[PDB]
Amino acid sequence: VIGGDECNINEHRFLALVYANGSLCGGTLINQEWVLTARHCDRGNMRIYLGMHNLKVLNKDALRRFPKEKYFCLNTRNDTIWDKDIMLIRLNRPVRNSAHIAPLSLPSNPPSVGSVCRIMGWGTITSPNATLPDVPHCANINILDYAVCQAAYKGLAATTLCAGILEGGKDTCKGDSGGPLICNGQFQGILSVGGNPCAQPRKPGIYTKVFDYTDWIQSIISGNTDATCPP
Ligand SMILES: *[C@@H]1O[C@H](CO)[C@@H](O)[C@H](O)[C@H]1NC(C)=O
Ligand SMILES: *[C@@H]1O[C@H](CO)[C@@H](O)[C@H](O)[C@H]1NC(C)=O
Ligand SMILES: *[C@H]1O[C@H](CO)[C@@H](O)[C@H](O)[C@H]1NC(C)=O
Ligand SMILES: [Cl-]
Repeated sequence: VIGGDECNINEHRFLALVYANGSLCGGTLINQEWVLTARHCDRGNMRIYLGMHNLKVLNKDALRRFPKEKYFCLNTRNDTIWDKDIMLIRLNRPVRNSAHIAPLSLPSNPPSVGSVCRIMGWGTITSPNATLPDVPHCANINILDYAVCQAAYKGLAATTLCAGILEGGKDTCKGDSGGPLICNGQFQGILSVGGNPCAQPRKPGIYTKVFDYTDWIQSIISGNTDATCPP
């Protein structure tokens, strides 16, 4: 996250730290056994950490988990960038609520353009040139008119939200992918892609629009037929 500050230690109890072969991502604990992240974060040998804040001062209740079930969309396009960038993972063992662990459930509605959203992650705090923080950084951004992202990014995937600061300065960045966009207290986005360098004017973040995936998520977890992702 560029342009933010250290998250409050208690404000991200649902935030998962996802490490995979040569890669850092975030994710979101949506219940006691399941995490949503970006499918592009699945780079192999995934380890998912819950209840983490400082990477160097381990919370007493921090936990390591592994994928036991893994789902993503099979109706993606190839002509848009990272279409349906979402992956639903069941953890190998559940995680109970604790000081630093609690799920964030599914949104009741998508967020209005203009909504203030929180972004967070352990991704780079500088762009260009990686500077990885020990603690997750957080910033407030806004849901932007989708046309802003359409203007910035030819080949933008559908089922996404455009979010950032129109003037730039605050943004997610490399390493924050998979992490949540929280607007009006609701889990609304999973960071997928955005401009590099990050935090550029009119080059916002593209977040998979969680609301659109509610039924898919529920179908998968509640017994899964061969559930289909939203078109
Ligand atoms: C889809 O496009 C990506 C680049 O956007 C490319 O890496 C990939 O090979 C394409 N899929 C096919 C047809 O192999
Ligand atoms: C880091 O990358 C960017 C260009 O991609 C630039 O600021 C710089 O030349 C590189 N290294 C540093 C820190 O000088
Ligand atoms: C890390 O992930 C890459 C790509 O998925 C894979 O080639 C490699 O085997 C993984 N690391 C190991 C040694 O398991
Ligand atoms: Cl599907």
